[PDB]
Amino acid sequence: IEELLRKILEDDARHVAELEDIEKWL
Amino acid sequence: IEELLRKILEDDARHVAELEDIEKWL
Amino acid sequence: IEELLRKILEDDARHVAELEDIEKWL
Amino acid sequence: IEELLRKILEDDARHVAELEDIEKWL
Ligand SMILES: [Zn+2]
Ligand SMILES: [Zn+2]
Ligand SMILES: [Zn+2]
Ligand SMILES: [Zn+2]
Ligand SMILES: [Zn+2]
Ligand SMILES: [Zn+2]
Repeated sequence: IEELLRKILEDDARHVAELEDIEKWL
Repeated sequence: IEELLRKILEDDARHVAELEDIEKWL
Repeated sequence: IEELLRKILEDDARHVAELEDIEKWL
Repeated sequence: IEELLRKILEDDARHVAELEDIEKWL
């Protein structure tokens, strides 16, 4: 469970960065 | 941008799946 | 913990729907 | 679209925060 939660956390951190990039580009 | 959004949404679909399993294990 | 996980799951399901909408609109 | 993306990214920032606390409680 801890490893799966860590990876979801990782994904969401990355999603924040990606979405901020997309906001700039739009 | 469209491709990147697609990847992000595929991640969230996977997150639903993983969170649902984590609920079961907990 | 279960209630917090349920709400994250909810959010991600909604995010899938929202991102599919944004893909259509783009 | 830009406003909706902003809301989605704010959610993911909150998800990081919630997942981090869940890791601590677990
Ligand atoms: Zn995310
Ligand atoms: Zn997610
Ligand atoms: Zn499952
Ligand atoms: Zn999400
Ligand atoms: Zn999320
Ligand atoms: Zn915290």
